[PDB]
Amino acid sequence: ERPTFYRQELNKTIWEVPERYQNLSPVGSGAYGSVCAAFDTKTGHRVAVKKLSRPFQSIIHAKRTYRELRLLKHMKHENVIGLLDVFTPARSLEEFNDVYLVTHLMGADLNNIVKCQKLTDDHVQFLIYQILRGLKYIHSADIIHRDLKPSNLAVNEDCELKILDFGLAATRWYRAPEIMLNWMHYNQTVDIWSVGCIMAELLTGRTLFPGTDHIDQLKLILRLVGTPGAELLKKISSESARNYIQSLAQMPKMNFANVFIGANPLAVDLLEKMLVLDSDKRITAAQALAHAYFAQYHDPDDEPVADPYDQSFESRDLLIDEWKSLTYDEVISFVPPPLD
Amino acid sequence: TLSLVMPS
Repeated sequence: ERPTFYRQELNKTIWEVPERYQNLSPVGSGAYGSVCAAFDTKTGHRVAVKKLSRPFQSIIHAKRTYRELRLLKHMKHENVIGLLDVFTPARSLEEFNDVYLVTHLMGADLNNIVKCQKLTDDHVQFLIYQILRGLKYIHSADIIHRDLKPSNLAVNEDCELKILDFGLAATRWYRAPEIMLNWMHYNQTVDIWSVGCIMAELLTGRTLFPGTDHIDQLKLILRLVGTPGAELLKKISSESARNYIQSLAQMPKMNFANVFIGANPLAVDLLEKMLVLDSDKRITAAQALAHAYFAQYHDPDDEPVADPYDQSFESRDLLIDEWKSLTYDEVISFVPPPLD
Repeated sequence: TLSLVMPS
């Protein structure tokens, strides 16, 4: 079942891949891995191939590596990145040292899309819907993305979208406030906060909270949604943060409609519901999907949830070689998704 | 059938 491999050197790093991947082209250099674009002869599609960098260098890396392979292996949704293939040149566990991931290439990310055209309200609806449709799935599996922003959104010719690059346990502009200063532990509703920041930017054409530092940005967010009320304060477990918050000039939530005059009132209505300060009162992906704003795309019977995701591994305490063997096990056990 | 232009 094992294919023929071939090696080459690009960007001073050796890649050993099955022959099915051709015309490899260095897309970028990253600290965690380096990614080549290639042509997958099997699927007839351009794909992305990630060679993970020093994946078993420390306990931390091994566990990081394991976590990503598990998470990627679990994702099976049209609006989320799928694992096309994962492989190692290694023929046994002892010689196992390198890991490559293959994922689909949609050619463009949301930043680049906005860069060369203006989006109709129709485009925005469809994009957000799909973000929300994927988040429903992700969240039902008890996963948090942890990083949503335009550059982790991949879009094609037909305006189809996939979510990519999950935070593995610029960016600040789309972060929820409760996690920007790490006020409390992360709810999956920080992702909803991100969607709100994205939607606004698509709608108006500008970054909503383009802060320069955490303090600058927090102040920017609080001018819109007001300062945290007494009920919210209690949830913050750090007294330092609390004392800090109480030092702030008290502020009322502003009226969104005045801030987004000329946008679809429904869109504004939905933004209102996503950009709620208290995370416990933010609309959910499931809830948001049913909003009138998406009347023309919403189908309850076609917005599926995920299987349960076992994350108990996270509280395991293993040797480097044990995380490594777990990972080899996942590489070995992968089942390629059915051909289209 | 809404569509987008890809960046070149």
